[PDB]
Amino acid sequence: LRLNPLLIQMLSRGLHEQIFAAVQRSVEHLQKHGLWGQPATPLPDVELRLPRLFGGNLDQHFRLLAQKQSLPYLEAAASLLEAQLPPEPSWAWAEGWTRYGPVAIPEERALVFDVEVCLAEGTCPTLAVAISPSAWYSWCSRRLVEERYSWTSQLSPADLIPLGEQLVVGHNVSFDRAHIREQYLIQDSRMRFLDTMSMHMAISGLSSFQRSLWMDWMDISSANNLADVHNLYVGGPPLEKEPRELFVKGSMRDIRENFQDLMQYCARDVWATFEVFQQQLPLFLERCPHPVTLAGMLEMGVSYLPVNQNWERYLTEAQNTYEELQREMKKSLMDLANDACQLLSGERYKEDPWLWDLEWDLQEFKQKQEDPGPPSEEEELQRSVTAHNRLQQLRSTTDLLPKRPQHLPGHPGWYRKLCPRLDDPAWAPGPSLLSLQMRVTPKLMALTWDGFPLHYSDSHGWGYLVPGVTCPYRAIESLYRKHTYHHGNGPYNDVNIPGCWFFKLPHKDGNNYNVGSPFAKDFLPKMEDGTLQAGPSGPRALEINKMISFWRNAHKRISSQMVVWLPRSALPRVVTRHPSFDEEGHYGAILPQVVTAGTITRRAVEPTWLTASNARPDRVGSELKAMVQAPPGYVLVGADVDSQELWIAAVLGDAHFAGMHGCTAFGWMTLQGSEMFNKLESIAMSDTPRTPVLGCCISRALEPSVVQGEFITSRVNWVVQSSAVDYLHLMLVAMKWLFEEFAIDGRFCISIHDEVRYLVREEDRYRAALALQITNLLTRCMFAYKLGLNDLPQSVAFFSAVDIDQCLRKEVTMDCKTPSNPTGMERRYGIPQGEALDIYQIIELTKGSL
Amino acid sequence: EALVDLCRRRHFFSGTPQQLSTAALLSGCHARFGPLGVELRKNLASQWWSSMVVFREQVFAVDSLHQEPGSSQPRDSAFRLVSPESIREILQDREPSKEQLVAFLENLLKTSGKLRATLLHGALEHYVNCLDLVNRKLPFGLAQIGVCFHPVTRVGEKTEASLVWFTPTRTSSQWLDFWLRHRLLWWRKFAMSPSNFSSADCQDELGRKGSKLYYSFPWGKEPIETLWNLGDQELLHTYPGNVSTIQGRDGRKNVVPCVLSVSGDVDLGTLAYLYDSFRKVLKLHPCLAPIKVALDVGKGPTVELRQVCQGLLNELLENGISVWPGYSETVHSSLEQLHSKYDEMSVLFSVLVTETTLENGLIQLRSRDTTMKEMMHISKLRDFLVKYLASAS
Amino acid sequence: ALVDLCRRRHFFSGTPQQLSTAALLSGCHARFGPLGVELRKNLASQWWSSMVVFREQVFAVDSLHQEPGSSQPRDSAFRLVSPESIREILQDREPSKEQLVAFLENLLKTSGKLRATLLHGALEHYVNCLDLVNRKLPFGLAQIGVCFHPVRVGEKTEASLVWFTPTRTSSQWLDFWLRHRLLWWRKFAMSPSNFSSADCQDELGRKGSKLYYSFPWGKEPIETLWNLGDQELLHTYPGNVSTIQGRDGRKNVVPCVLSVSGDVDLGTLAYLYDSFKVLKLHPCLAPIKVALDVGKGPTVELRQVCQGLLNELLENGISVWPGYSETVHSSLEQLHSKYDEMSVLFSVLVTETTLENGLIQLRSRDTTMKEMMHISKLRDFLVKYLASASN
DNA sequence: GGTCGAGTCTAGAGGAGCT
DNA sequence: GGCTCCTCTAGACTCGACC
Repeated sequence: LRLNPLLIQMLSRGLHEQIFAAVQRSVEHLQKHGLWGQPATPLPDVELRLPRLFGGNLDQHFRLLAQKQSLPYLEAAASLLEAQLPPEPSWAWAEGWTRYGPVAIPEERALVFDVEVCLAEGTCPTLAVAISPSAWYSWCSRRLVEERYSWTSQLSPADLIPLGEQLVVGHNVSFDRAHIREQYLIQDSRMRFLDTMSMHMAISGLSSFQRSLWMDWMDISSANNLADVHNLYVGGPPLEKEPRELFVKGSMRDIRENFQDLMQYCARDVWATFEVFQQQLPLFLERCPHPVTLAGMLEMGVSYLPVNQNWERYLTEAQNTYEELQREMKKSLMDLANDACQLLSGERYKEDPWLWDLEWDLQEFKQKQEDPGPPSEEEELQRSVTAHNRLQQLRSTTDLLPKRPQHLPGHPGWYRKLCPRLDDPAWAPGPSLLSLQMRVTPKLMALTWDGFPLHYSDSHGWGYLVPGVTCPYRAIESLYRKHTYHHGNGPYNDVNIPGCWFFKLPHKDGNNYNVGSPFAKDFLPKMEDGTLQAGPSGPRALEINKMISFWRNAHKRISSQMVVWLPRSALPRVVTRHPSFDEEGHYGAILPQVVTAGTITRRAVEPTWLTASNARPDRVGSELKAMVQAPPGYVLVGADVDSQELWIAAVLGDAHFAGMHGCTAFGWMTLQGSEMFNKLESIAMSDTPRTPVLGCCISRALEPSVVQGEFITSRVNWVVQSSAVDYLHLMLVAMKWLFEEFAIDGRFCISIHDEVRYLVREEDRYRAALALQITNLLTRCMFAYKLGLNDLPQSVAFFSAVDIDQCLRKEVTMDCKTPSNPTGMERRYGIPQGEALDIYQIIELTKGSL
Repeated sequence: EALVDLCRRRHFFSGTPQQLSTAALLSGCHARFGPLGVELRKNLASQWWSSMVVFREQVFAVDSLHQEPGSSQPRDSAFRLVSPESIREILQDREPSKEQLVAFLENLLKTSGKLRATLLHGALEHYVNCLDLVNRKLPFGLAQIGVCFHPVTRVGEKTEASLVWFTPTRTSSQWLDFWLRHRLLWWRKFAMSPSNFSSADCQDELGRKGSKLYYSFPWGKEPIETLWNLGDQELLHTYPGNVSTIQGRDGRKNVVPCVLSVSGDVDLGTLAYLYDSFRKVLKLHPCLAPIKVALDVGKGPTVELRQVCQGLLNELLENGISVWPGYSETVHSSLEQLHSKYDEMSVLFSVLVTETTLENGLIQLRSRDTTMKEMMHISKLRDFLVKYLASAS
Repeated sequence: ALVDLCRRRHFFSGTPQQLSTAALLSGCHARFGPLGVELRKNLASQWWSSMVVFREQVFAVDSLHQEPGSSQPRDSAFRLVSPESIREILQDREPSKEQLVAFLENLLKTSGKLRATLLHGALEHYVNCLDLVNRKLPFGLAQIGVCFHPVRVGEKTEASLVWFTPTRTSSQWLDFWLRHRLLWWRKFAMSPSNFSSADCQDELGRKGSKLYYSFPWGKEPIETLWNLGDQELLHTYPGNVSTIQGRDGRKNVVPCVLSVSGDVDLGTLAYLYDSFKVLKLHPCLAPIKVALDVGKGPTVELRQVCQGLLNELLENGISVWPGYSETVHSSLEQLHSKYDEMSVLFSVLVTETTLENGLIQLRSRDTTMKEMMHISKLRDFLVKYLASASN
């Protein structure tokens, strides 16, 4: 038990020995806020047999780890920087990889890469071009050459880009890696992918606001587009893409007929990527000198998500639930439109409070006895033909009517627009074009806002007509009686509806905006309060919209994820022998197309995986992360960093005020239970802001030179967020070091903003948990050490827990119940609840060492 | 007006006012469906057959008699079949006695056949039969629509659409949940208000897991379909423990398949869809409505018009569309009455052929859903009717 | 033999002792398997379409299997007795000798009985279906259902039309149905001379006719037409006559009842005997139309083609046999002989060439020729062939 | 060679999604 | 304090269809 003068618990002697006058001022500020005294109980002492730290101090240790981890890849990158090769070579229509001289697979260890994909085939790669020293390389898919009737709709390593200590570079290497055959295998082939887009975002990254203005600092930065980056780093003649856009808008035949041009439009992009990288590599090695940054980036570039046959089941179930739940909402709206067409008869539509202002005009269809007894046998044929011929004769009157078929003249004008044309291939019976977003739906549903019918103004948006084709003011009064005196949003009299005052509906962004659809979830609280009471469903429509809102936006992403199912022959022997294996299923992986950088804060971004899409009980498809299930024999060891950015800000505040942990009120409250802002502003307003740990410089678009006191918020946010990215770099480097030195069979799985997940065998799982705890402890120690603090508190030394779970989810106790997954993962898939282990439990199970 | 009274008038229901009570319609002791209600059920039984036997894999039809062999179990309540001649022969041809007559009554409960109560025991007797058919490839099932007799005493008859699913014990909890989801979608497919169909878990006297579908009838929910995880005992009872004939191929090994019984109520199903679909219109689903087209004639000449309609009638009938020949009616009916008559009968389209049809060929075509009249040429009438019905499926 | 052949191919069902001429005609056992039901399901549809859909003023009837019951003798319908009531007498209070005699009398005086014909089911629905035609004559009532005839108890599925016609032209209408029924049965027959009509008379002297089928053991009455007159209709409706009289073209006339009755359980045996290593069932009667299989590898690729092809045919109303799902393999000839005796109309094979240009092999049951046809043109050909055979 | 009632494309505005 | 994507709607140009 060790305590600081402020009674803050610190590391034990056993850990401190291996790893490693201002008190009065600190107490005065502490007592002023009211945090003086009030001690806390000491946590149990933790002792470990940590491996001998290289180079003495922690900083030298991590530097040596990075320099031993990323050493071959630095040389691989340097190979391109001094490479020589002939210029852009004729295009080859053959199959496989072709070597363009001055082999089944490219042999060299350095490859600038780019892939072109035809969207008609969806996801299978179409062609790719590779730049390598002494020889260009070109790739052509077997679907582009052979032109067969049909192909395999499920992907596999067979129909992928093949290959075989090697660095692969590109503009969106993610795309390059996601199409490489060998990157989906559970066995980790030692290839690392380095991104020019990530290095651009690190060197001269433009913020969210800056790119909006860019599309001063403008001469030193550019957008992530390849043309912009080439103009920035290299310049010269601009890049041009083919205006036909065959890969995106053209069919496969057009790509067949213009192959010799697409092979040039891709070679140009590959050469531009090489030219950019030539200037990016030394510039990035200058801006970020600490090798841990590059090592952590290379570790973030190898994210690997395993899946199984449940992924197709997940997609099918989610899509079908979305359709059925949408069909229930759609079919409920259609019946409301059909029930309103009857108001035409008798001119009763003029009395409808909602459908008065519609097109009810009608077109015209203009052109250019006793029992006889049983019919006899001859009468059977005679009667048949005379009736049959009396119709075939009328078949000749086809030319007496206009060529273009007049569309539903009998149906009213508003109903014609809701009904697709008879010649439409997507024609469905009834008003098949109805939706909640349409302006007729709030009128079809007879919506009321606090007892007033709704109405749409072309300028003010949706509003309600307070009483006070001609609008049926009498009907408006009648409804209010069934359900000046109102003072809601300001009554706009410019609308000038006779006998009514048009009060606009309230909006979430204030009265300066207009309401576009009263079915917005913002009004859901108003629906339950009895204000926005629907007429002829109702809240169920809002509930369905809320449940399917995620899938509506994200199904074209989730369903389109490039899943490659491994064959049985390609699976490791462990999976082919675990008791949970089943021959009738198929197992695969998803390579998240994660860009290592992507923000000024150097955070990794991905629209699908790196978003906190945790399972929800009221959301279709929200079990997306729960579908990342380790194959039999493997488990997902992971941990969540407890208040990562919060503790970084606290320790930055602590290292400045009195130079010890807890000296600040914010740090005191963080460690247990404005100096931080001053230090952040000092770092941001310096000549060149740098990360307080790894010394990573800020982007050239935010240096105070180009921006004279501009974008202060972006810089101050960048300080903390880039410190968090440095923390992630340290964690990944230390984890890889511990995995490789102690021979643990595992690999990095994925790292969302604040999580670190590892795919490891159940055999070596507690070893991985101990490795993770040690990496956390060492990272915290280094973070404290680099700030001028000679000690680390016990309370943040180790994780709260390290999860060991069969699938990816926020907590091991969550069954991930969703409308599309109501039985959960335990029932439908048999995934058991995972284990959460504290430091002491891991020590007990691992006997204090590995 | 009440729905039962409306369906009685339009021949969806049949029976006396005493037989049309809520309880009497539930019991099934009486043919409750008229000429149209039989066609509505015949559509519903065909929709169940397509979804459960045609589109689903490893599902087959099965022929099961209405008579089960006599079981001596005292707990049984199934009605027994007794020969009327046998009763007369013993009772009348000799002097009866208290000692001798009991021998005849005891033999009745011991050997006489009984009316079946469920289609399960018929499927189990055919279980071995399908094992040759599917070459033991688990899982599989047998499905049947037939009359099941349950005591009320009175013998109530209800048409049950059963599916007996034979799956290994590992996937029994999965297929029980799979069919429960597959069933609830089929029932909700045709419903105007899918929220009325619900499911609630239940346990039987042996503690086996179960799930019962309901339809929220106006008086209350009724279990139109119950699913059970029966297990091996039903197979172990019908077959005398010889495992060779019970085990099927559940992958590489052989396992006795767990029996799952899904038992929809077709007779109660049509009753739900009549309540579900209910101006006075039976908004029955186009795949369920009995009458889809309603031909007619105009002012005159009626002889020339009837030649067109008769040729039109054969055009639709040969194309699988049910037609109501309203041109043969012997009493003139006004349009306002003829339209409400077709609406209550759930007629999709009211075709009308007039004298103008003889020159240009344009016929009026009204819609039940919209009540709007649109003209169309005769040559294109069949194309629209097939298209509307195909898109409704 | 056909009896054994239909057993192997699951047209027949039951123990070897139950697959006998006396047992098959008895109806005391389920004599149809999974395939036999579908073939018998086709006869039910073909009978229904040609006798209800295409016929003028014919309507559907559904009736109970049980009947109210009567104490009159000479009827042998098996009664229904509650076992609980039987156990109540024996176990509760030991009733005297007189009570036991009364109990057996009560089992005949009030207990219900199983139906023997569908005629009485239609007659109770004559009044309501008279309202359907606005009391116009003639019209009919048709139904397919199971009837019970003593032997044990036998079950027979009868297809019965009760035609209500005026007293005038009743003989002509009987000849009308006699010709149509003989033509309907001969429509699907490969040997139409096996279906015969013979004049027969009722015990009450009423005129009638019978339709036979020359089974290998002898001609059996698969269909029987009786000119019942109004005695049967007046029996169910005694007293007032206004509710029974139909509105003829000149006066209210009680309709003479024509009872067109036919057996589809016995009819299916006829078309099983008529078709017979290939059962040449009529294209409208064969239970399996298409046989889908995979020729070789890739199994994963071909099975997707078949599953896509299968889903198309099933949506078009064509019954298919998904043979590709089997893990066992046999020679192509063994598949051909297997499918012919299963009465499969067409055999489709999805090979590697299907993945290259879409051409598949289409074998015809009747001609034994294999036609090479594109995948997209398969469904068009199948619908065309079935439509032409129906007409 | 003339009017004119459907296609079609672009431009604009609002809700949901992330910080 | 910011965008970005999906959906609905209004307006102007084009077309071919009929006369």
